[PDB]
Amino acid sequence: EHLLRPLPADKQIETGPFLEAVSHLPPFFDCLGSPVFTPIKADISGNITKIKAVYDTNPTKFRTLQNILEVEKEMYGAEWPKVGATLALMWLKRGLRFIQVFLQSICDGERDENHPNLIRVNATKAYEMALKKYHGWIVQKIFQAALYAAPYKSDFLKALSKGQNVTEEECLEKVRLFLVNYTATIDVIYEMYTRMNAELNYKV
Ligand SMILES: CCCCCCCCCC(=O)O
Ligand SMILES: [Cl-]
Repeated sequence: EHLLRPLPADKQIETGPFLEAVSHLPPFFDCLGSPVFTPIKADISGNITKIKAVYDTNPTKFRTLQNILEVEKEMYGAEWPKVGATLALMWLKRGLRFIQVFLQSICDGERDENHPNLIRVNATKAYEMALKKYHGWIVQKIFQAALYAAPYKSDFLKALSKGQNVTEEECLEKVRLFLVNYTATIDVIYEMYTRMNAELNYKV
């Protein structure tokens, strides 16, 4: 189904299942009609790959996301957290949060009444909340190009319903369900980065 696992009480997110779940997200970018999204997809997919690579060297040692941060802090010393899977996940979480905010905004019925069949307001909001603070104007220009090329809302919701024979209402209900464990998970990852002093503010 690709619903994320429920958050456990102890909030320790298992790495493997996490990676398996988020790996289903990049394919949704393909359904969009442009190479102009390939930068945002590639980034998320690239960071997933980096984390999986570290995890696969020792799944036991890296069983949870917290384990990754703990182990790599120990391993890399003062270079940490600008290293390894910690750094990849630092960026991944921002792309995941973008998706979260974008989907939640759409589900919540946020829109520009002048352009109700566009998703520019939702993408902008998501971009400003998740990614913009971490991008210089070169990269922001790359992201605007994807904004202006965003699909129509109706076409976007069609792309998500490629399951199928589903109204836009029903589609949105499925998205709201996905958002529950997804949001919780991303929030927990953010909370972890802050707690572990793993968050960096440098721009790319
Ligand atoms: C019900 C699961 C829906 C998952 C949708 C992921 C959408 C990616 C967002 C985007 O392409 O800009
Ligand atoms: Cl419109």
